[PDB]
Amino acid sequence: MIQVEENEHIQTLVYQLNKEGKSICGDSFFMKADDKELICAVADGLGSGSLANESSAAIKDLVENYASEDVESIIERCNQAMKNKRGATASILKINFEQRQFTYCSVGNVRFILHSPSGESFYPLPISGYLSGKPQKYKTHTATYEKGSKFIIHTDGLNVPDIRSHLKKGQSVEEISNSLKMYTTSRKDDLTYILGQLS
Ligand SMILES: [Mn+2]
Ligand SMILES: [Mn+2]
Repeated sequence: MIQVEENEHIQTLVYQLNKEGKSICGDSFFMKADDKELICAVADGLGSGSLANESSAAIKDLVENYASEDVESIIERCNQAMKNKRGATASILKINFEQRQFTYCSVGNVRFILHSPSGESFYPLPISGYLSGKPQKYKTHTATYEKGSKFIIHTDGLNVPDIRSHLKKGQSVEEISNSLKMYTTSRKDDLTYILGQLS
């Protein structure tokens, strides 16, 4: 699955492929870009298939409903929703286009990498564990981005230690997605990523 969108402020590409033998993806995502802001979330439900999806899809729906809240408030709602489910790992990203400011919060092995034209990257270590309904302390990062910055958020089905090289070399999200194709052909796990190129 590929979905491409653009507006004045961002061009995006979402890619998803199910684990081998599965009809429903255990990963979910939500994204909405308008004239003012981006909300982007990617979640990996524990395990795969329908029961993983029960968890990640609940997160998708909460992010859609509560998109206007801050990232820490949204992620805690997601955590609470995991109480009677398998649970999930997740990342939530909000971008204010006018301020060129992003805010990011995550739990578990969903990765975010932001690459700037200054050749400096933000690629925070994943936070351990998963959203299970149990109390969490959350880490939020807030920063300005340079015009032309690019990012990826990806589930652990995508294993790319040299991701920053791909972001730096590629001149568009389409090119970067094509350069990642080699990592999608195994279907060992659900695999989801969102690429963005910011104006
Ligand atoms: Mn999973
Ligand atoms: Mn996974």
